[PDB]
Amino acid sequence: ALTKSQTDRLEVLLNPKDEISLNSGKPFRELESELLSRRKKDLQQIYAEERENYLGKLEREITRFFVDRGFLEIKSPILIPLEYIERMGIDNDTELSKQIFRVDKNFCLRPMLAPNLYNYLRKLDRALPDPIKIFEIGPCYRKESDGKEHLEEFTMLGFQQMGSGCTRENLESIITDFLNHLGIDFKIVGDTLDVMHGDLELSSAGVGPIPLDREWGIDKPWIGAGFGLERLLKVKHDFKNIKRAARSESYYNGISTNL
Amino acid sequence: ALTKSQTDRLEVLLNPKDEISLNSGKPFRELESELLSRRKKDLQQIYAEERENYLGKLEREITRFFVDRGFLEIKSPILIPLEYIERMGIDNDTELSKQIFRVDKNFCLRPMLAPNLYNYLRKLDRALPDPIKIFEIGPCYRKESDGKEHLEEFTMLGFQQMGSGCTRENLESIITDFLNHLGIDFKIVGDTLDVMHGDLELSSAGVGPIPLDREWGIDKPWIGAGFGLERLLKVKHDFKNIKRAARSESYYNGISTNL
Ligand SMILES: Nc1ncnc2c1ncn2[C@@H]1O[C@H](COP(=O)(O)OP(=O)(O)NP(=O)(O)O)[C@@H](O)[C@H]1O
Ligand SMILES: Nc1ncnc2c1ncn2[C@@H]1O[C@H](COP(=O)(O)OP(=O)(O)NP(=O)(O)O)[C@@H](O)[C@H]1O
Ligand SMILES: N[C@@H](Cc1cccc2ccccc12)C(=O)O
Ligand SMILES: N[C@@H](Cc1cccc2ccccc12)C(=O)O
Ligand SMILES: [Mg+2]
Ligand SMILES: [Mg+2]
Ligand SMILES: [Mg+2]
Ligand SMILES: [Mg+2]
Repeated sequence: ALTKSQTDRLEVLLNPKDEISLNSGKPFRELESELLSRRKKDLQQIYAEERENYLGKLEREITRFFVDRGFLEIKSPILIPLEYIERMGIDNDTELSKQIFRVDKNFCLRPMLAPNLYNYLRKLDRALPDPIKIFEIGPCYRKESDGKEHLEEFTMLGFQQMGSGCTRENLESIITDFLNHLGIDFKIVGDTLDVMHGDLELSSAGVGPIPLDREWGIDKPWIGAGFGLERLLKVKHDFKNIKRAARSESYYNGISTNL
Repeated sequence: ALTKSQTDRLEVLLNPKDEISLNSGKPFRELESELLSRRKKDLQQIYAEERENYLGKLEREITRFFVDRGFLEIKSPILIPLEYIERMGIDNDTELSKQIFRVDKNFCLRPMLAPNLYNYLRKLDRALPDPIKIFEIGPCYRKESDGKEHLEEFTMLGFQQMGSGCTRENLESIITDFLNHLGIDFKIVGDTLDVMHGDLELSSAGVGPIPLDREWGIDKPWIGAGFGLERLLKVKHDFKNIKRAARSESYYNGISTNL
């Protein structure tokens, strides 16, 4: 019989597509030698044929999608003024207030894209025609309890349209086309709405105006949504734990690097 | 005559390609109205035609280049254990020790890619054939004095080859092909070498083995280099200050967003 520790080790080495039964009575040392061999070949094939990282590749695919549909690609600071958090209505009452990674006296690691997108919408509205369509992909940081669905360092897609066409129907049509294009199953439940894969939250979307808009100098209708890229990789690759999709030293494209 | 403040305002609005003389005796309010109009049209053209961000686009171009030449694309944590810094030989004697953004008791924002690349080289050497070729693009953080060439939040390309072919000639050939492919003028001065554009440092490269390798479990020859992506955009777009190339709310593709 295998120990819990030995099975822990075997499951790090196991890929969702693997047809191997741990429970069959073969010895740990041999099961481990089989899986070690498969995982080295998986890396060898990636290195020989494609060489692209899942997270980077997904970011590039999402980028082409939104560029093609008319959204301006934004890259804004990751390290943001701590006052952007209070101005988002997060002031020691919300769960998120205690999730902030603080950096100096006045800065933090952004936990969300909304502040920077707000600022870009206000600024670009003096220069661009209606409607204004922007999106950003990049790192976000939140302290979390260990979870199968949570990382402290993750990657968020955020997009926002401001002006005409900001209806809930249009927002659902963007979400629907976007996830059908990546091959990710979902249902939309709900102005605020959530995009869910079973009990896993893929995204939270919203329809404005809302009263928070005036703190940021926004007085137009808008629609938007945020998606976590690692949750999407988790679903499309059927990973059991989101840390196989994360920026990490322990996993490459969901294959363990401790061989 | 224009005030220093009025010329400051005019130069934020001025693009390197602009053929405008501030010194000609026309009034601030009119010079500003001309430049405001040009800068809005620049944004309108980007929004109508391409919609890609300079930093993101450069990252994708560098990615294709290195993937095509056989380097595995890495995305590793940005928030790293503070002990990686001491293990890099930075222990309160180097300039870099005081440039570290510390996050908790035990973590920091990475100022460099070398620790994570080291760890990937050691790990992948059990699985991949010789030579091992990897690269990473992503955020790095250093506290800096205000400068025309320094950002506190920048983007670094790092690449490393381990094993056979790790000669200084091969390393120069990668650097040379890489910068000729992006259209960036340089000279290599020097095993440690620097890639310079005038007095601006584009990159620092190195040839191993070096004694530091054994702390990281490396005992093979290697070659590598690090490049700052914003320094490259600065040179190729002839920006005067690197903050036009940075992830920012003040500039989009080097065009001011305060119109
Ligand atoms: N810690 C995290 N790790 C990975 N993805 C995350 C994390 N937090 C949020 N996301 C993703 O970012 C999206 C938008 O953020 P948001 O709706 O504010 O998250 P959330 O409400 O905290 N979801 P959750 O914390 O799981 O109940 C979410 O729908 C997730 O897909
Ligand atoms: N603060 C910064 N802002 C932008 N790019 C940077 C910064 N620091 C380093 N880089 C880039 O990263 C490359 C590799 O890092 P490194 O050689 O350690 O920098 P460095 O020695 O501090 N250069 P410098 O500080 O300007 O004298 C450099 O050659 C630069 O192109
Ligand atoms: N709330 C997340 C996701 C997000 C990004 C941008 C716009 C959003 C609009 C509605 C709901 C979520 C949105 C964030 O602030 O990053
Ligand atoms: N020293 C920088 C640039 C760099 C990255 C990777 C490998 C390197 C090798 C030699 C010199 C610099 C290298 C860093 O640690 O990120
Ligand atoms: Mg949460
Ligand atoms: Mg939510
Ligand atoms: Mg320096
Ligand atoms: Mg240097």
